[PDB]
Amino acid sequence: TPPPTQWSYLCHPRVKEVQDEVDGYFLENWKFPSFKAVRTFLDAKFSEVTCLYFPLALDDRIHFACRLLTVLFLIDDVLEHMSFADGEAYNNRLIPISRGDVLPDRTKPEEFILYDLWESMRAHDAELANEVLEPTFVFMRAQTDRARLSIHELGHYLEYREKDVGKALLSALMRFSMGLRLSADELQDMKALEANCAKQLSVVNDIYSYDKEEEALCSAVKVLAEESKLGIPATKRVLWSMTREWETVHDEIVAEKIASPDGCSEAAKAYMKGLEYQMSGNEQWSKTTR
Ligand SMILES: CC(C)=CCC/C(C)=C/CC/C(C)=C/CO
Repeated sequence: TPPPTQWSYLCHPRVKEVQDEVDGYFLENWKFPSFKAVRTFLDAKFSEVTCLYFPLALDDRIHFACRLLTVLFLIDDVLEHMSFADGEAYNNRLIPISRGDVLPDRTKPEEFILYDLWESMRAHDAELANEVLEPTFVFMRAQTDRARLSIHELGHYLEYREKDVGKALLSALMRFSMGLRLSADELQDMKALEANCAKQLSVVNDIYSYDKEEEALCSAVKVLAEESKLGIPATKRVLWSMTREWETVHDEIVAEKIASPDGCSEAAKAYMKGLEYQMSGNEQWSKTTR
Protein backbone atom coordinates (compact mmCIF):
# COMPACT_ATOMS: atom_id res chain seq x y z
CA THR A 1 0.00 0.00 0.00
CA PRO A 2 2.68 2.59 0.93
CA PRO A 3 3.97 4.47 -2.15
CA PRO A 4 7.66 4.06 -3.00
CA THR A 5 10.26 5.86 -0.91
CA GLN A 6 13.73 6.98 -1.94
CA TRP A 7 15.14 6.03 1.48
CA SER A 8 16.41 2.71 2.82
CA TYR A 9 16.09 1.94 6.51
CA LEU A 10 18.89 0.30 8.46
CA CYS A 11 19.18 -1.53 11.78
CA HIS A 12 22.17 -1.22 14.07
CA PRO A 13 24.57 -4.13 13.40
CA ARG A 14 24.73 -5.16 17.08
CA VAL A 15 20.97 -5.15 17.57
CA LYS A 16 20.89 -8.80 18.68
CA GLU A 17 23.61 -8.72 21.34
CA VAL A 18 22.55 -5.32 22.62
CA GLN A 19 18.91 -6.38 22.84
CA ASP A 20 19.81 -9.35 24.96
CA GLU A 21 22.18 -7.21 27.04
CA VAL A 22 19.73 -4.39 27.77
CA ASP A 23 16.47 -6.40 28.08
CA GLY A 24 18.43 -8.65 30.41
CA TYR A 25 19.56 -5.77 32.57
CA PHE A 26 15.95 -4.75 33.06
CA LEU A 27 14.75 -8.32 33.68
CA GLU A 28 17.40 -8.25 36.42
CA ASN A 29 16.61 -4.89 37.99
CA TRP A 30 13.15 -3.58 37.20
CA LYS A 31 10.39 -4.58 39.61
CA PHE A 32 7.91 -5.93 37.10
CA PRO A 33 4.36 -6.27 38.51
CA SER A 34 3.88 -9.76 37.06
CA PHE A 35 5.05 -12.33 34.55
CA LYS A 36 2.43 -11.15 32.08
CA ALA A 37 4.06 -7.73 32.42
CA VAL A 38 7.43 -9.26 31.54
CA ARG A 39 5.84 -10.82 28.46
CA THR A 40 4.43 -7.42 27.52
CA PHE A 41 7.76 -5.74 28.12
CA LEU A 42 9.59 -8.20 25.88
CA ASP A 43 7.05 -8.00 23.07
CA ALA A 44 7.86 -4.27 22.87
CA LYS A 45 11.44 -4.96 21.78
CA PHE A 46 12.59 -1.51 22.84
CA SER A 47 16.23 -2.14 21.91
CA GLU A 48 15.17 -3.18 18.42
CA VAL A 49 13.25 0.07 17.93
CA THR A 50 16.21 2.08 19.21
CA CYS A 51 18.43 0.17 16.78
CA LEU A 52 16.17 1.07 13.87
CA TYR A 53 16.23 4.75 14.82
CA PHE A 54 19.97 5.02 15.43
CA PRO A 55 21.61 2.50 13.05
CA LEU A 56 24.65 4.78 12.69
CA ALA A 57 25.23 4.90 16.43
CA LEU A 58 28.76 4.03 17.59
CA ASP A 59 29.06 0.39 18.65
CA ASP A 60 30.13 1.31 22.17
CA ARG A 61 27.23 3.73 22.59
CA ILE A 62 24.15 2.13 21.03
CA HIS A 63 23.41 0.33 24.32
CA PHE A 64 23.12 3.66 26.17
CA ALA A 65 20.37 4.73 23.76
CA CYS A 66 18.59 1.42 24.29
CA ARG A 67 18.94 1.71 28.05
CA LEU A 68 17.74 5.33 28.18
CA LEU A 69 14.74 4.77 25.92
CA THR A 70 13.75 1.57 27.69
CA VAL A 71 13.66 3.07 31.18
CA LEU A 72 11.90 6.15 29.78
CA PHE A 73 9.12 4.02 28.35
CA LEU A 74 8.87 2.08 31.58
CA ILE A 75 8.64 5.36 33.41
CA ASP A 76 6.20 6.81 30.89
CA ASP A 77 3.84 3.94 31.56
CA VAL A 78 4.16 4.40 35.30
CA LEU A 79 3.29 8.10 35.10
CA GLU A 80 0.28 7.28 32.97
CA HIS A 81 -1.22 5.25 35.78
CA MET A 82 -0.80 7.73 38.63
CA SER A 83 -2.60 10.99 39.44
CA PHE A 84 -1.21 14.22 38.01
CA ALA A 85 0.14 15.17 41.43
CA ASP A 86 1.70 11.80 42.19
CA GLY A 87 3.21 11.81 38.72
CA GLU A 88 4.64 15.29 39.09
CA ALA A 89 6.17 14.21 42.40
CA TYR A 90 7.58 11.07 40.80
CA ASN A 91 9.59 13.09 38.26
CA ASN A 92 10.67 15.54 40.97
CA ARG A 93 12.31 12.63 42.69
CA LEU A 94 14.07 11.24 39.59
CA ILE A 95 15.36 14.33 37.77
CA PRO A 96 17.69 15.39 40.64
CA ILE A 97 19.03 11.83 40.69
CA SER A 98 19.41 11.81 36.91
CA ARG A 99 21.58 14.89 37.25
CA GLY A 100 23.55 12.97 39.83
CA ASP A 101 23.02 15.58 42.52
CA VAL A 102 21.34 12.90 44.65
CA LEU A 103 22.30 9.31 45.39
CA PRO A 104 19.73 6.61 44.49
CA ASP A 105 17.77 4.57 47.10
CA ARG A 106 19.33 1.41 45.63
CA THR A 107 16.19 -0.42 46.66
CA LYS A 108 14.17 1.51 44.11
CA PRO A 109 15.16 0.48 40.55
CA GLU A 110 13.55 3.57 39.03
CA GLU A 111 16.11 5.44 41.12
CA PHE A 112 19.34 3.53 40.79
CA ILE A 113 18.82 2.55 37.13
CA LEU A 114 18.54 6.19 36.01
CA TYR A 115 21.36 7.12 38.34
CA ASP A 116 23.77 4.48 37.09
CA LEU A 117 22.80 5.13 33.47
CA TRP A 118 23.48 8.88 33.49
CA GLU A 119 26.67 8.45 35.47
CA SER A 120 27.98 5.95 32.95
CA MET A 121 26.93 8.20 30.07
CA ARG A 122 28.61 11.23 31.57
CA ALA A 123 31.66 9.08 32.21
CA HIS A 124 31.74 8.13 28.55
CA ASP A 125 31.27 11.59 27.09
CA ALA A 126 30.12 14.27 29.53
CA GLU A 127 29.93 17.02 26.91
CA LEU A 128 27.35 15.20 24.74
CA ALA A 129 25.77 13.38 27.68
CA ASN A 130 24.67 16.70 29.10
CA GLU A 131 23.28 17.64 25.70
CA VAL A 132 20.70 14.89 26.14
CA LEU A 133 19.95 15.70 29.79
CA GLU A 134 17.53 18.63 29.53
CA PRO A 135 15.63 17.20 26.58
CA THR A 136 14.80 14.10 28.61
CA PHE A 137 13.59 16.16 31.56
CA VAL A 138 11.34 18.20 29.27
CA PHE A 139 10.04 14.89 27.92
CA MET A 140 9.54 13.45 31.42
CA ARG A 141 7.74 16.51 32.78
CA ALA A 142 5.50 16.49 29.71
CA GLN A 143 4.27 13.04 30.71
CA THR A 144 2.34 14.46 33.67
CA ASP A 145 -1.00 14.13 31.87
CA ARG A 146 -3.61 16.89 32.05
CA ALA A 147 -5.72 18.68 29.40
CA ARG A 148 -4.48 17.85 25.89
CA LEU A 149 -6.94 17.11 23.04
CA SER A 150 -9.02 18.72 20.29
CA ILE A 151 -7.17 19.84 17.17
CA HIS A 152 -9.20 19.72 14.00
CA GLU A 153 -7.21 21.47 11.27
CA LEU A 154 -4.24 19.93 9.44
CA GLY A 155 -2.03 22.96 9.94
CA HIS A 156 -2.44 23.27 13.71
CA TYR A 157 -1.97 19.53 14.04
CA LEU A 158 1.22 19.32 12.01
CA GLU A 159 2.61 22.41 13.77
CA TYR A 160 1.91 20.73 17.10
CA ARG A 161 3.73 17.57 16.08
CA GLU A 162 6.76 19.56 14.97
CA LYS A 163 7.23 20.58 18.58
CA ASP A 164 6.92 17.04 19.98
CA VAL A 165 9.32 16.88 22.96
CA GLY A 166 10.07 13.22 22.33
CA LYS A 167 11.26 13.60 18.74
CA ALA A 168 13.45 16.34 20.17
CA LEU A 169 14.85 13.87 22.70
CA LEU A 170 15.44 11.39 19.89
CA SER A 171 17.56 13.89 17.99
CA ALA A 172 19.63 14.78 21.06
CA LEU A 173 20.11 11.13 21.89
CA MET A 174 21.01 10.53 18.23
CA ARG A 175 23.81 13.06 18.52
CA PHE A 176 25.21 11.38 21.65
CA SER A 177 24.92 7.85 20.23
CA MET A 178 26.75 8.82 17.06
CA GLY A 179 29.20 11.02 18.91
CA LEU A 180 28.22 14.02 16.80
CA ARG A 181 29.70 17.28 18.04
CA LEU A 182 27.85 20.24 16.46
CA SER A 183 27.96 23.98 17.12
CA ALA A 184 25.11 26.08 18.49
CA ASP A 185 24.72 27.70 15.07
CA GLU A 186 24.78 24.38 13.24
CA LEU A 187 22.09 23.06 15.57
CA GLN A 188 19.96 26.16 15.10
CA ASP A 189 20.19 26.04 11.31
CA MET A 190 18.86 22.50 11.66
CA LYS A 191 15.50 23.62 13.07
CA ALA A 192 13.59 23.51 9.80
CA LEU A 193 15.01 20.14 8.79
CA GLU A 194 14.20 18.91 12.31
CA ALA A 195 10.59 20.10 12.19
CA ASN A 196 10.03 18.44 8.83
CA CYS A 197 11.38 15.20 10.32
CA ALA A 198 9.29 15.36 13.52
CA LYS A 199 6.25 15.96 11.36
CA GLN A 200 6.96 13.12 8.94
CA LEU A 201 7.64 10.82 11.88
CA SER A 202 4.23 11.55 13.41
CA VAL A 203 2.08 11.11 10.30
CA VAL A 204 3.68 7.74 9.44
CA ASN A 205 2.97 6.73 13.05
CA ASP A 206 -0.66 7.85 12.83
CA ILE A 207 -1.24 6.07 9.54
CA TYR A 208 -0.23 2.78 11.17
CA SER A 209 -1.78 3.42 14.57
CA TYR A 210 -5.20 4.59 13.38
CA ASP A 211 -7.00 1.25 13.37
CA LYS A 212 -5.83 0.15 16.82
CA GLU A 213 -6.68 3.58 18.23
CA GLU A 214 -10.30 2.59 17.61
CA GLU A 215 -12.47 1.94 20.65
CA ALA A 216 -13.98 5.22 21.93
CA LEU A 217 -8.12 11.36 19.33
CA CYS A 218 -5.10 13.33 18.08
CA SER A 219 -4.41 11.77 14.68
CA ALA A 220 -3.57 13.23 11.29
CA VAL A 221 -5.75 10.45 9.85
CA LYS A 222 -8.77 11.68 11.79
CA VAL A 223 -8.08 15.39 11.22
CA LEU A 224 -7.62 15.19 7.44
CA ALA A 225 -10.36 12.60 6.88
CA GLU A 226 -12.79 15.08 8.42
CA GLU A 227 -11.53 18.21 6.69
CA SER A 228 -11.55 16.49 3.29
CA LYS A 229 -14.60 14.29 3.90
CA LEU A 230 -12.74 11.22 2.61
CA GLY A 231 -12.88 7.63 3.84
CA ILE A 232 -10.11 6.26 6.03
CA PRO A 233 -8.42 4.33 3.20
CA ALA A 234 -8.44 7.40 0.96
CA THR A 235 -7.21 9.65 3.78
CA LYS A 236 -4.35 7.24 4.41
CA ARG A 237 -3.44 7.21 0.70
CA VAL A 238 -3.37 11.02 0.76
CA LEU A 239 -1.37 11.19 4.01
CA TRP A 240 1.14 8.82 2.36
CA SER A 241 1.50 11.20 -0.60
CA MET A 242 2.17 14.05 1.77
CA THR A 243 4.62 11.89 3.71
CA ARG A 244 6.62 11.04 0.60
CA GLU A 245 6.41 14.72 -0.36
CA TRP A 246 7.97 15.74 2.98
CA GLU A 247 10.78 13.25 2.37
CA THR A 248 11.60 15.25 -0.75
CA VAL A 249 11.59 18.46 1.32
CA HIS A 250 14.14 16.72 3.52
CA ASP A 251 16.40 15.75 0.64
CA GLU A 252 16.03 19.23 -0.80
CA ILE A 253 17.01 20.97 2.42
CA VAL A 254 20.00 18.66 2.88
CA ALA A 255 21.35 19.08 -0.65
CA GLU A 256 21.01 22.85 -0.23
CA LYS A 257 22.82 22.90 3.12
CA ILE A 258 25.61 20.77 1.75
CA ALA A 259 26.05 22.67 -1.51
CA SER A 260 25.85 25.89 0.55
CA PRO A 261 28.71 28.40 0.06
CA ASP A 262 29.40 28.60 3.79
CA GLY A 263 30.05 24.88 3.57
CA CYS A 264 28.58 21.95 5.46
CA SER A 265 30.38 20.30 8.38
CA GLU A 266 31.29 16.62 8.51
CA ALA A 267 29.32 16.31 11.74
CA ALA A 268 26.44 18.24 10.20
CA LYS A 269 26.20 15.80 7.31
CA ALA A 270 26.21 12.82 9.65
CA TYR A 271 23.42 14.50 11.62
CA MET A 272 21.19 15.02 8.59
CA LYS A 273 21.78 11.48 7.35
CA GLY A 274 20.93 10.39 10.89
CA LEU A 275 17.52 12.06 10.72
CA GLU A 276 16.82 10.17 7.51
CA TYR A 277 17.40 6.92 9.34
CA GLN A 278 15.01 7.87 12.14
CA MET A 279 12.34 8.34 9.48
CA SER A 280 13.18 5.28 7.37
CA GLY A 281 13.68 3.27 10.52
CA ASN A 282 10.52 4.58 12.14
CA GLU A 283 8.50 3.44 9.16
CA GLN A 284 10.17 0.02 8.99
CA TRP A 285 9.30 -0.36 12.64
CA SER A 286 5.75 0.96 12.25
CA LYS A 287 4.93 -1.60 9.53
CA THR A 288 6.13 -4.64 11.44
CA THR A 289 4.96 -4.06 15.00
CA ARG A 290 2.52 -4.64 17.88
C1 LIG B 1 9.00 9.36 20.51
C2 LIG B 1 9.22 8.22 21.50
C3 LIG B 1 9.28 8.60 22.98
C4 LIG B 1 9.36 6.92 21.13
C5 LIG B 1 9.34 6.32 19.72
C6 LIG B 1 8.00 5.60 19.34
C7 LIG B 1 6.81 6.56 19.22
C8 LIG B 1 6.85 7.62 18.11
C9 LIG B 1 5.77 6.48 20.12
C10 LIG B 1 4.49 7.33 20.23
C11 LIG B 1 3.63 7.61 18.96
C12 LIG B 1 3.41 9.09 18.65
C13 LIG B 1 2.97 10.04 19.77
C14 LIG B 1 3.59 9.56 17.39
C15 LIG B 1 3.41 11.00 16.92
O1 LIG B 1 2.20 11.05 16.17
